[PDB]
Amino acid sequence: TGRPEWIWLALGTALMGLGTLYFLVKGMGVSDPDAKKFYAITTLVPAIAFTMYLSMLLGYGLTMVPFGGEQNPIYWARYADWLFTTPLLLLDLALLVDADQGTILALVGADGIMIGTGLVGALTKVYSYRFVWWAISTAAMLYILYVLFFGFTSKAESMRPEVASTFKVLRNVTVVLWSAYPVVWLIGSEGAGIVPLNIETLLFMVLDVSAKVGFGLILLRSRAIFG
Amino acid sequence: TGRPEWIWLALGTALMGLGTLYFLVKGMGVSDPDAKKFYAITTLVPAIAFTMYLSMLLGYGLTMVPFGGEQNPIYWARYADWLFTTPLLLLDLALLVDADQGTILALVGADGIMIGTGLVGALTKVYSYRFVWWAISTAAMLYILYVLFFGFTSKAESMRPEVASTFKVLRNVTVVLWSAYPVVWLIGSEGAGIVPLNIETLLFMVLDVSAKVGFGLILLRSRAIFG
Amino acid sequence: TGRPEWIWLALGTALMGLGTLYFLVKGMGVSDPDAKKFYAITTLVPAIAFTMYLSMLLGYGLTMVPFGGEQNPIYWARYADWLFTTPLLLLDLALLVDADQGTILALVGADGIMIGTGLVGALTKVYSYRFVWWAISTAAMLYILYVLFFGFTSKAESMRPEVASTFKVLRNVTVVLWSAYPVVWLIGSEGAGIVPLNIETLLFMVLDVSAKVGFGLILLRSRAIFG
Ligand SMILES: CC(C)CCC[C@@H](C)CCC[C@@H](C)CCC[C@@H](C)CCOC[C@@H](CO[C@@H]1O[C@H](CO)[C@@H](O)[C@H](O)[C@H]1O[C@H]1O[C@H](CO[C@@H]2O[C@H](CO)[C@H](O)[C@H](O)[C@H]2O)[C@@H](O)[C@H](O)[C@@H]1O)OCC[C@H](C)CCC[C@H](C)CCC[C@H](C)CCCC(C)C
Ligand SMILES: CC(C)CCC[C@@H](C)CCC[C@@H](C)CCC[C@@H](C)CCOC[C@@H](CO[C@@H]1O[C@H](CO)[C@@H](O)[C@H](O)[C@H]1O[C@H]1O[C@H](CO[C@@H]2O[C@H](CO)[C@H](O)[C@H](O)[C@H]2O)[C@@H](O)[C@H](O)[C@@H]1O)OCC[C@H](C)CCC[C@H](C)CCC[C@H](C)CCCC(C)C
Ligand SMILES: CC(C)CCC[C@@H](C)CCC[C@@H](C)CCC[C@@H](C)CCOC[C@@H](CO[C@@H]1O[C@H](CO)[C@@H](O)[C@H](O)[C@H]1O[C@H]1O[C@H](CO[C@@H]2O[C@H](CO)[C@H](O)[C@H](O)[C@H]2O)[C@@H](O)[C@H](O)[C@@H]1O)OCC[C@H](C)CCC[C@H](C)CCC[C@H](C)CCCC(C)C
Ligand SMILES: CC(C)CCC[C@@H](C)CCC[C@@H](C)CCC[C@@H](C)CCOC[C@@H](COP(=O)([O-])OC[C@H](O)COP(=O)([O-])O)OCC[C@H](C)CCC[C@H](C)CCC[C@H](C)CCCC(C)C
Ligand SMILES: CC(C)CCC[C@@H](C)CCC[C@@H](C)CCC[C@@H](C)CCOC[C@@H](COP(=O)([O-])OC[C@H](O)COP(=O)([O-])O)OCC[C@H](C)CCC[C@H](C)CCC[C@H](C)CCCC(C)C
Ligand SMILES: *C\C=C(C)/C=C/C=C(C)/C=C/C1=C(C)CCCC1(C)C
Ligand SMILES: *C\C=C(C)/C=C/C=C(C)/C=C/C1=C(C)CCCC1(C)C
Ligand SMILES: *C\C=C(C)/C=C/C=C(C)/C=C/C1=C(C)CCCC1(C)C
Repeated sequence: TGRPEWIWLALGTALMGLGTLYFLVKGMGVSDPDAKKFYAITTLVPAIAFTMYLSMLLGYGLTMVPFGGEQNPIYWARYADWLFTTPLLLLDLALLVDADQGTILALVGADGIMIGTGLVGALTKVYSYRFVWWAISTAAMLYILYVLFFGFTSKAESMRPEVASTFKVLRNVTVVLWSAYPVVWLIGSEGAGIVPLNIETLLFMVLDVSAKVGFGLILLRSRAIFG
Repeated sequence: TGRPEWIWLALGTALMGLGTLYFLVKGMGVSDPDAKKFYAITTLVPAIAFTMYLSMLLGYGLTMVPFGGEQNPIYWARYADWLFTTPLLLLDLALLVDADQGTILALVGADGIMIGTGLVGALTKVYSYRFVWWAISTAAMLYILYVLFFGFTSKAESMRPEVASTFKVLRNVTVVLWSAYPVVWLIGSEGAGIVPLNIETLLFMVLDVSAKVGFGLILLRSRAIFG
Repeated sequence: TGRPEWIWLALGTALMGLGTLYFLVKGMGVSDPDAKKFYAITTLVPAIAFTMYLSMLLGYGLTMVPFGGEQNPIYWARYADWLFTTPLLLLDLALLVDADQGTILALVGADGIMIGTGLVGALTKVYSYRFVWWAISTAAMLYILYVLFFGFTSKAESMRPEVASTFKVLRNVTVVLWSAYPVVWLIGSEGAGIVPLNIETLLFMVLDVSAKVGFGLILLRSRAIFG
């Protein structure tokens, strides 16, 4: 239920919160117009994650969903967080590699579908169907990781070595991180109950902090963001 | 009620789904930077339509609304679909004719109002009021079709003949299609019950497929999208 | 409750409505590409405010929220209105002063957080918590007003005198207006009950009309919008 995992929600709230604080301070004296955007996109991610986590901790981001034949606690705020967060992360990778507009809109359009479809599946009352959505959602993710891995990498090979290499790191980091979500979702209480909500929450917590603080850290402390 | 029309929802789900598949494959080997955006915008439309239709078919996109003095099944997913879909269609017409930013924001701003206001009217419990919203919504649509017909046409006359002519086709096609919605809505169960939900669903189904697959077809198979 | 203040909702609906009408007509014969965007952004604000107010008047934008130990009428449509409105107002100030993209995304990202967080607090059932959100929301606002006052002003000093001065006016006007919201919210039925809903509604009404009609008036009637 929504009680014993409060500690993961509390610890995550704190980390995202501190995560925002640091980026804000770190980006204080940046004049480079390029880096400026990077700081904006990257700082906005943990900030949002902060408010969504706090809402899960205080209770607002938790709802109840019946399926299988029981009342299941679903943290919808997770999706609300991701819905705005993932596009930004994507935007970072794109600026860095200088992606085309068509491809950005495609990636972003695909991303909303991944989360929207994911949320839908989390709120679907027919236990069976929940897995269709998971499927459609995961497909969208693969499309995104495909374009990021091959599409972007190829695009980064024309950038100066600092960029090509920083991106590479971020590339591997996102590919590994992003794919853990559909797996965590699948084994957690939202899907095939194989791991308790308490663990599910902890797993997503580590994943969210890594994706919104780690990623930012790796990027914002690189020279790559300077034009 | 929400049962006998399942077949229109199923057939539509299939068409949008196939609609996405084809565009994805067709845009596979496109290198032209212009066409690329076109494929992105146009492919994203049926994809979204796919997920929204599937949700109506599985039951998620259906809700119940009391008014007149009864429980009325309202497919809110239709609006959710249109909310993201219409801006994109508009974006296509704009890129094609090279519209100004002010006019795009205006058209898009007007579009959200058309759908938002339409949805509101679909969820309004006071039977009487439902028609005010329909009115406000239809006004917004007219504003859009006005700008598209005169504003854009004039803008397309400066483009190469392929563009001016392709646009023209799309222009007539959207003007005719878009205006059928406020009429279908008005005579269907969501408004003045003159046609059963079963027909209403079928009518919107034909309209959605034409607007998201036909339009894409006409455009994506034209030379117009190449810079 | 949601009845005696209907007059403020009615009067506001009317003003926003007339507000849109005037801007539409005033921007009819504008050819300047710069001014065009300004008219678009500025006209779209009262239009949205119109639909949201009308929804509060008709009843749709009102909901009930228990907290403190009672049923409290909460006009969520206020937040829905602001959510789309404030970014636009911000966009106006930015175009006028020629702000960077990083700073716009930052301001807009901060703005959504201010409203999103504000709405959350308005729907939070735990009376106590409602004030945390108010706090987080108000912080975001200060961040925005900070950047607008110092950041933008500095940016406007490089524009021609008409712009620098018009902006200045708008600058003082928004700083004074925006900060009245968190105060009105705090003393109204949504926070520390010190003023009845009837007054709260009237206060926000004056504030919304000033922000969406006054601001537009001051700006749209200035030469500043011409490139
Ligand atoms: C700028 C754009 C153009 C912005 C877009 C903003 C918006 C559309 C995004 C929201 C995202 C959506 C996708 C997620 C929503 C999920 C939704 C399906 C689930 C609904 O719940 C959330 C919603 C409703 O709350 C409710 O208010 C109603 C009206 O008063 C009530 O009727 C509902 O019942 C109420 O729901 C709550 O309470 C339920 C409680 O039940 C109780 O539980 C207790 C437990 O102890 C006990 O059991 C009681 O007995 C029992 O009754 C609970 O179960 C429900 O779950 C729920 O809590 O809330 C509003 C969501 C808010 C808008 C999201 C915050 C968003 C953040 C702050 C925005 C920052 C983003 C900016 C925009 C990005 C900037 C950068 C860009 C450039 C990318
Ligand atoms: C990127 C942006 C910044 C993105 C914006 C995303 C978001 C804000 C868009 C959503 C759009 C809005 C406008 C439409 C919402 C309509 C809303 C008013 C209606 C609410 O329903 C939908 C919502 C809630 O579902 C629910 O979960 C709650 C929490 O757990 C519950 O409390 C609710 O009750 C529950 O509602 C469901 O179940 C009801 C069931 O009742 C039962 O019915 C059965 C029938 O047999 C039987 O009778 C039972 O007895 C009875 O109890 C049902 O009646 C309700 O209708 C409902 O099903 O769901 C969330 C919506 C989801 C977010 C929309 C999918 C969006 C897609 C995938 C996004 C793709 C878009 C991208 C963003 C675009 C990219 C391109 C751009 C560049 C343009
Ligand atoms: C383009 C983008 C990518 C666009 C984004 C659009 C979208 C996501 C934005 C919405 C914004 C969100 C943030 C606000 C939502 C607040 C939400 C938490 C609160 C929920 O209520 C609103 C929602 C649901 O209505 C409902 O339908 C459900 C399904 O059928 C029902 O299950 C719900 O119960 C029902 O809720 C209503 O009714 C309740 C009634 O109870 C009754 O009250 C009477 C009183 O006499 C009596 O007591 C009865 O006994 C009692 O039962 C009531 O209490 C509830 O409050 C509610 O009324 O409605 C949908 C919202 C709609 C989408 C917002 C309008 C938006 C406008 C028109 C859009 C214009 C914006 C464009 C996009 C901007 C363009 C420019 C850009 C460039 C910046
Ligand atoms: C519990 C808490 C931990 C959680 C926090 C609560 C949180 C929810 C509320 C905060 C809002 C937050 C969400 C918003 C974050 C936005 C973030 C994305 C911003 C990234 O930042 C990008 C830039 C925006 O661009 P700029 O103004 O154009 O830069 C000017 C530069 O000098 C170039 O000038 P040139 O062009 O002429 O050459 O920030 C502008 C740079 C400015 C010069 C510096 C601004 C000063 C700041 C006000 C101070 C930094 C903040 C401090 C850590 C204090 C924290 C208080 C906070 C809560 C307001
Ligand atoms: C039930 C089903 C029917 C429904 C489908 C399920 C669906 C919900 C999930 C899929 C996600 C979908 C919503 C997302 C669609 C996005 C769409 C808008 C994309 C449009 O496409 C635009 C471009 C993006 O731009 P680019 O990468 O920059 O192009 C590189 C070019 O070579 C130029 O290089 P240069 O600049 O150096 O000169 O697609 C990039 C071009 C790439 C080179 C080609 C990419 C290969 C693709 C992975 C293969 C195409 C897909 C296949 C049909 C397989 C379908 C599987 C799908 C489910 C993932
Ligand atoms: C906080 C930041 C990130 C990087 C969040 C990423 C989230 C995902 C990649 C989620 C993926 C999902 C899939 C593929 C299918 C089931 C539902 C999920 C939303 C968990
Ligand atoms: C799927 C694509 C398109 C082109 C959808 C278009 C939808 C409309 C033009 C809807 C118009 C409406 C009006 C004008 C008023 C009543 C409600 C509607 C939303 C149906
Ligand atoms: C209609 C236009 C404007 C300018 C609306 C502005 C709204 C705000 C500045 C609201 C601020 C809030 C804060 C800071 C905290 C409590 C909740 C509010 C949303 C009222």
